[PDB]
Amino acid sequence: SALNKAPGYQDFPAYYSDSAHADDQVTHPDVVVLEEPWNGYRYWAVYTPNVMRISIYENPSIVASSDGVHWVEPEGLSNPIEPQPPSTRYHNCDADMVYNAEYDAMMAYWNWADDQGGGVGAEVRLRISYDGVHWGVPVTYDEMTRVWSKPTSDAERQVADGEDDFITAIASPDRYDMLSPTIVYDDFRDVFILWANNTGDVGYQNGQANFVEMRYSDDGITWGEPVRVNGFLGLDENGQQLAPWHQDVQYVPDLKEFVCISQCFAGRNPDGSVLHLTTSKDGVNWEQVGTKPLLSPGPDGSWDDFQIYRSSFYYEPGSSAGDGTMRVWYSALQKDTNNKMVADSSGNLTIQAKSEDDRIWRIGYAENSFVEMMRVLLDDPGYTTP
Ligand SMILES: [Ca+2]
Ligand SMILES: [Ca+2]
Ligand SMILES: [Mn+2]
Repeated sequence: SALNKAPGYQDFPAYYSDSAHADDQVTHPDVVVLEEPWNGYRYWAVYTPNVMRISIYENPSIVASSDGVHWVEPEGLSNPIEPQPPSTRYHNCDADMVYNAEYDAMMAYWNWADDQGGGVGAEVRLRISYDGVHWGVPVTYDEMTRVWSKPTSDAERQVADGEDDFITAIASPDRYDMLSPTIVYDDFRDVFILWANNTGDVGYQNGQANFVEMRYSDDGITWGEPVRVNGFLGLDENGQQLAPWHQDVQYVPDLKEFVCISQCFAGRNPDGSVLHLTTSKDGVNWEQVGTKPLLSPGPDGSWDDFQIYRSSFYYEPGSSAGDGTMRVWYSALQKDTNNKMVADSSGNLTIQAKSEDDRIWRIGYAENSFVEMMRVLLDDPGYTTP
């Protein structure tokens, strides 16, 4: 296997309570792994609850962990960090979080859409936190200039975290042309980069017309015009072109390159989607690693048997150069679940999926040596990093 899946899945809490849906359904994690604890924890994750049929619960939420497995809500935090929208006309989606070393703060992004045709379109929005508990607009951010001034005291390391206290990073008049924003600070060029998938005003059925665009920003707040990436995905094992759906990017210092796990597909839409790996020296020009999928749906009846969904990763360096560990928090869905018994996070059959649970949404984990993973992807039993 390119990655070894851990049995069961990880317990993320979801705030919603809805009789027609099983509890604690979640998707689209984004994990930050730090060298030293930030507000008590080395691992921080943003994620969204989600269920079939209604998207109103799909609101950025935060947890933290000492091990990347057992997640908790930090004391004093109340999820979600961005409120439930006032009606089903709107929904949130696609959270991604970065640690800003210069400000010692986390920056959590997400996508907000007006789903109504001929509506106002969508935005990528942003909440920042100093303390891990309060997520919003820094008190030293000036909304008139869009400058985040560095705090000069501990008392200036605060935010406003009310319902309206977010920054609009990007706006578009189309609904679905900035899906799954993923952000990295490029410490060579000294610029923030955001990649997103442009599905126009169409979305899930746009299919092979989809393409990834990148944008640049000096601060992570105000962004330039998009340009298309090149070579993002290649051919699968049948020689069929893959299209992007959702993605996560990291710069990996040990490999001297950007690395992306892409949730992608070869047919008309992301049903049955898989993960593929793709790399780049510059963030612009990519090359898929091999033809084989990094991760695929499990066997019929497993919690990940319909599709692999957006996934987040950390390359954990080893004691020698080029010999790290790929740690992957993957979301996925199980098909055909209405009224069916499904697994709990320990892999035991204790959860009754409900009437309107057409599918079940969960977050799990997979891992491998980077070298072993590359050997599988490349069909090269002797691959080692250069
Ligand atoms: Ca990320
Ligand atoms: Ca630098
Ligand atoms: Mn999404």
